[PDB]
Amino acid sequence: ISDAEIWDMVSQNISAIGD
Amino acid sequence: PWSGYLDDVSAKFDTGVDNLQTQVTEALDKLAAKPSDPALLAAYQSKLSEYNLYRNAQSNTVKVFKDIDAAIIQNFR
Amino acid sequence: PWSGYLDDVSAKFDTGVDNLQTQVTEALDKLAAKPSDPALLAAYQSKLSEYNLYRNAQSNTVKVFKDIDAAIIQNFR
Amino acid sequence: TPWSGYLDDVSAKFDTGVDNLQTQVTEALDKLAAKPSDPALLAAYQSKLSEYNLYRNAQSNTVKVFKDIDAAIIQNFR
Amino acid sequence: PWSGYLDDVSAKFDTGVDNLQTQVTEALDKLAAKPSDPALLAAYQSKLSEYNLYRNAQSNTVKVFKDIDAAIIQNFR
Amino acid sequence: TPWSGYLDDVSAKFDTGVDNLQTQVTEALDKLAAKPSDPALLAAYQSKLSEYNLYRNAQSNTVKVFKDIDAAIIQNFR
Amino acid sequence: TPWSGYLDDVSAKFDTGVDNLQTQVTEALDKLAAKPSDPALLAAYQSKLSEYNLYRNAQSNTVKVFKDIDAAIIQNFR
Amino acid sequence: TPWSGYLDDVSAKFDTGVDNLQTQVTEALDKLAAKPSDPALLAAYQSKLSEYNLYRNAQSNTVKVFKDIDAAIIQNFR
Amino acid sequence: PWSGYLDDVSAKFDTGVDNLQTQVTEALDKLAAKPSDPALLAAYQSKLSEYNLYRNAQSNTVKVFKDIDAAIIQNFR
Amino acid sequence: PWSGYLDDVSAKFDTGVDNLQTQVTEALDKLAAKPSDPALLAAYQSKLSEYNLYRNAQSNTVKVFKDIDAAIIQNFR
Amino acid sequence: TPWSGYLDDVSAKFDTGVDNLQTQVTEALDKLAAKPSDPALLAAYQSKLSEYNLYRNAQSNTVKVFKDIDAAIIQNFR
Amino acid sequence: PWSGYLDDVSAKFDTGVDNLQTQVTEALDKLAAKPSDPALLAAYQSKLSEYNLYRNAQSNTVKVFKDIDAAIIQNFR
Amino acid sequence: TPWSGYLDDVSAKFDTGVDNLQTQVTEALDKLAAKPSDPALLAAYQSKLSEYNLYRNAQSNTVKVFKDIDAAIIQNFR
Amino acid sequence: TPWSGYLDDVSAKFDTGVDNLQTQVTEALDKLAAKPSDPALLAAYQSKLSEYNLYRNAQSNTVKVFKDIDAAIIQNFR
Repeated sequence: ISDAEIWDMVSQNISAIGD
Repeated sequence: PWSGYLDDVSAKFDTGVDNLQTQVTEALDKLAAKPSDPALLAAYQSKLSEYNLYRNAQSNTVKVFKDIDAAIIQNFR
Repeated sequence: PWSGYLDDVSAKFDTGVDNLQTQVTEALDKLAAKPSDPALLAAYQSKLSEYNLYRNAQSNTVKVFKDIDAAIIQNFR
Repeated sequence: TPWSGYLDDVSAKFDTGVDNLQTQVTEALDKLAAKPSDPALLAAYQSKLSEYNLYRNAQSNTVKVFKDIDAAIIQNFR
Repeated sequence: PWSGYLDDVSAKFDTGVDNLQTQVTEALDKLAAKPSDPALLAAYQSKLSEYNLYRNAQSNTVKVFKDIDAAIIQNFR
Repeated sequence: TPWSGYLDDVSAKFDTGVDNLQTQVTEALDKLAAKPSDPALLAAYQSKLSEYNLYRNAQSNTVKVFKDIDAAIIQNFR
Repeated sequence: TPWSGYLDDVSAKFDTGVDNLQTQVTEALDKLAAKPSDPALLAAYQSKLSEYNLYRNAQSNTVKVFKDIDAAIIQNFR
Repeated sequence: TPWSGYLDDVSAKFDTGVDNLQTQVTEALDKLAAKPSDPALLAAYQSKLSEYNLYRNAQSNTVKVFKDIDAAIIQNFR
Repeated sequence: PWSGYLDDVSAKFDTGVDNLQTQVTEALDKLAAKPSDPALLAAYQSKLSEYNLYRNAQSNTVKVFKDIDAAIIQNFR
Repeated sequence: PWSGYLDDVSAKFDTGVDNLQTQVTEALDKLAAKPSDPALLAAYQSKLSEYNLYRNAQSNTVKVFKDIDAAIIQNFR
Repeated sequence: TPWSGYLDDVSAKFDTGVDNLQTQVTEALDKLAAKPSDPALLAAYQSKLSEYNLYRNAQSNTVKVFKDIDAAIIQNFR
Repeated sequence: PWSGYLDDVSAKFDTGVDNLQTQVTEALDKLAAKPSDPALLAAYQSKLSEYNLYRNAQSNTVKVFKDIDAAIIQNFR
Repeated sequence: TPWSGYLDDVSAKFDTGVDNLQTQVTEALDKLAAKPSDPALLAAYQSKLSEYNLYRNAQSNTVKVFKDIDAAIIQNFR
Repeated sequence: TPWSGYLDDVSAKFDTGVDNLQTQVTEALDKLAAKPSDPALLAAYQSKLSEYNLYRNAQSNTVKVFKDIDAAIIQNFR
């Protein structure tokens, strides 16, 4: 439970839908 | 097991912040699953604003006791 | 117990906080339910700042009463 | 009989100089006890409290200086 | 109804600050009535700022006629 | 039995005039040390501390001035 | 054994009043170098740092005021 | 014709040194009561208030030190 | 009339303050005439900034010139 | 060489600031290599935010540990 | 020739310590009034004003403490 | 040309701030030559930011050498 | 053994409970000079310095009171 | 030989307590003069500047309090 990982998941899911 | 008054106030906020942080991820992954609708985007936006405004309320409710107790200390003599 | 003059002045500003603490707790735990709207945040902000002003005024009035009767004791010779 | 000498005379002179300023401070604090945000009420509170502070310090200081004067007068009796 | 120099100055500012508070309340009511034009918000904000200016100038004057004569009576001997 | 003179009699009379100030200050200090951030506890302890300071200062000052009075009256009986 | 006066007594009363405040602040700093964005970490950081600030201010002001009473009462010896 | 001693002449010398400082500061305060937004008006307010502060403070200090000098001389008559 | 060591400084700055007093309204008139271009907005914002800079500079000067000799006042003894 | 209780506190965060400089420099370099993706823009905001947060946190630490004992040394008498 | 004593000697030595700091401050003032936006000019204003403040305050403190020393030594001649 | 310690530290940044002040104009006119690209707009903004950083660092360094020796000379008595 | 009169006797007797403070203050000062920013260490040094100040004041005041005692008792033999 | 009183000894103890604090601040400020935004010296700048500020305040307050104690002792002779 922290915020660096939620930033990471945002930066990952913004690309998970790109392809 | 120490928890002072400032920690006591933060205790009333940590349990609220944790729930919002757990549900914002459940909003984000659902949005990534099916982003074709705007309603789910609005729901995620509302959850994020929920999280951030509650966090900001926690942030300000502590600096407002900071100056109260500091002013007490200034007149503590 | 014991009561002089300074503690009576402090207790004069203790009847109000006796229910202001409960009211600010109510405002807090109703804010946590729906803080997305600015209404609850602003109401809590105002109420908490008014409590700040209340406690600061109590501190000031108990501090000023120190100097006025510290004059006589210091000027008792 | 409340005997009052010259020191007590000047102290009573201050006491009658302001009619009920101590009382005014008391209801100022009492009225601030329930509604501690009124503009005019806070203005009166601060003004009366500062006035009371000046009043009491001036009283103590003049009593001290009269102490000095009459003690110096008495110590030359020898 | 006792009124000293500090009291005289405080009431001198009070005469204006009370009517200005009434005006800012009326401006808030008008902004509530038509919460669309930002010019009404500008006028309300300006009038609230001038209200705070009145109050703070009064605070300053009551403090500066406090420290000066406190210093005068410090050298009273 | 302890023996107390006019200075000591005045000191003891003033000490017994107040009831439990020392233990009250100690207990308030204990609660403050338990949680040194409660505005209510901080205000209560600060009020007790100011009142106790006034008590001690007035006690010492009255003792000192009574000692000066006694010294002045006793020097002139030679 | 090291000595402790009344001033040292009250300072130690605060020091023993807080159980692990210094260690808590140090470990909050240590974890804030690793996972700073953590809510449960950063909020606890700021809360305990403010608590430590008020604790230190209370310690210094209490010892200073007790020294004030001590100096004022000791001035009356002579 | 009032009797004015050296301290009285010193105070009168301050009073005659400043032309209309009392009226100037009173009028500045009234102008703030009327409309306190003009930069020149507020600037005159601040300047006059600071100058009045310096006036009264310096005059009181000079009177105090001159009184101390005279008191030392008087005590040294004996 | 009467002028002390701070009155001359305040008037010395008011000499330049009056220019901006008469010029800010002039700039606002030009902005009102042609609101389309942002150049007038830039000029108006810069010139009100310089107005407030004059104000703050004058306040700082009078403040420091009061504090430079207040400290002496405490030690005329 | 010499290091007080503030220099070491500042250096405590220095182990991460250098790492984050290296990481953000690589982020810019890889963005320059290919900019046709929002993933890198999102990582850029994720990393610049962590940078600003480290810097502001270190500034807050040194400021609060200045004020922790500025008041204590003020009443050092 | 107007005679300057030890305190006047200290004040004059302070004045000779600074070459033209009074004139430097006046020039900072009038170039600031002419244009209070030149960065080097305004920074020079800040530095000169700070030097003026510290110099005046330090000179007053030194003359006052030397006065206190003279008072302490003069107290003991009788 | 008398020069104190604060004058020395002001001159420490005077030789730096002037270069950036004369370079900000040399960037602004170049931008006015070819406003079409956002290429050198970032360069201009960066130069201005570092210029204001010089300003603020100079402010802080002249401030801190005032209060420290003000406290020293206040405790000088 | 070096001679120790009644004044010396009381000065030395007012040392048993304060046996290790001068060296304690010196070592606390050394710790402070090692790193003058630790709030715990600096607070401890401040408390010890305050205790040392009150100790010096107390011993000096009581010895001068006994000064006055012995002088008043001895001036009567004439 | 360079004379050094106890207050001078305490000041020298502070100067030798910090290795090169004045020098460290000097190179920190010089380095920042050409690289204003760079990390690892800006934070170093603030930390060293605050360290120097607290150092100077501690030195001044310590010498002042020791002077107060010494003056009390000297005055208490009479």
